[PDB]
Amino acid sequence: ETRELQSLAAAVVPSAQTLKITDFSFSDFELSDLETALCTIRMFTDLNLVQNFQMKHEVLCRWILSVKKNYRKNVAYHNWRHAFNTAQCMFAALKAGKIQNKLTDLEILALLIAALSHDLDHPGVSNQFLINTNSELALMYNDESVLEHHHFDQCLMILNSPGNQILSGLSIEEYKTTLKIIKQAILATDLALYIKRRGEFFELIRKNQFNLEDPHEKELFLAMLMTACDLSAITKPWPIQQRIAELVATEFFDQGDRERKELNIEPTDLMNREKKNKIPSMQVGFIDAICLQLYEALTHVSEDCFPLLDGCRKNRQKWQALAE
Ligand SMILES: CCCOCCn1c(=O)c(NCCN2CCOCC2)nc2ccc(-c3ccc(OC)nc3)nc21
Ligand SMILES: [Mg+2]
Ligand SMILES: [Mg+2]
Ligand SMILES: [Zn+2]
Repeated sequence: ETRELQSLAAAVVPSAQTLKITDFSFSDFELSDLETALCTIRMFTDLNLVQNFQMKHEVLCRWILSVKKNYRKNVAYHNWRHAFNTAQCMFAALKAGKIQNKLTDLEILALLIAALSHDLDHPGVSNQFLINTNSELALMYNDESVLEHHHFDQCLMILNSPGNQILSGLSIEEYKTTLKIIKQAILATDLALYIKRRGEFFELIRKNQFNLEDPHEKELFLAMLMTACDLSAITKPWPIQQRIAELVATEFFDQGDRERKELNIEPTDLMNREKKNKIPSMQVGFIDAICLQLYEALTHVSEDCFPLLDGCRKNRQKWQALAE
């Protein structure tokens, strides 16, 4: 819609202070879609990206709305609000968490774009579902990070779209580099890849060998940061985290519904509304096995990222209290 673009581009963008986007404890629940878009513009602006890379205001506005409209409204969790929340946690980590200081302008540009774009056109079903249902996507990408490849494809398609070319102001070297960072950052949101690569990260920190001047370590850090931001709802104040957890479960059970009907299987516990009683012990196991070490390691990298760790620990106890 042209009107929606014109509304957004003509709107005054409140300050980061007013929008509370620097807060790790930030919540989007009370915000309109328009307000989420204004927040996004402010993230680009206060990370000095609109200035640095000479972005036209209307081009940025169109791109944001194009990203937003390419998330599905019938997917409970992996929708625009999750993407938006991921981007906001990135902003918070960069600003209040002091990660900005450790990265180049290009890396920040690519990280912001990847956060917003990383679940584009998510269908509300997992990679394994797409593989099982012989979807053409799983065929294109050899059953490997299927959704994530698709998300990157969508990201590129929008970046290439007339009027949406927010990177048109980059030099060729910067453009190529930025696109590569974006691709690797979006792929990193496959939790399979996180598991595969996190040991190296944890051991670099343990041996005091962590050095962001190393290109390979930089890429590794960026992947870890993406996973951290992506999973950050789990670190939110209990009532916020609890509401988002309900959405996560809704999407998982919707998939299980599809699996019963389309595949005639009993879904795995994660996907099985009939076994919703497992949610709390499953949240505890997930926090222990996946989340805690990540937020610890990030705090090791920058002590100002502690609130994510604190939040995660507090929510673990709450879930454990329900489970035990
Ligand atoms: C909440 C439903 C039950 O979830 C159990 C936890 N939980 C899981 O038990 C799980 N299991 C499958 C992981 N594998 C597939 C990929 O390859 C490796 C293994 N995946 C999860 C993914 C996201 C969240 C999640 C995100 C945000 C949030 O914010 C509040 N809460 C949870 N919670 C998850
Ligand atoms: Mg994803
Ligand atoms: Mg150059
Ligand atoms: Zn995500």
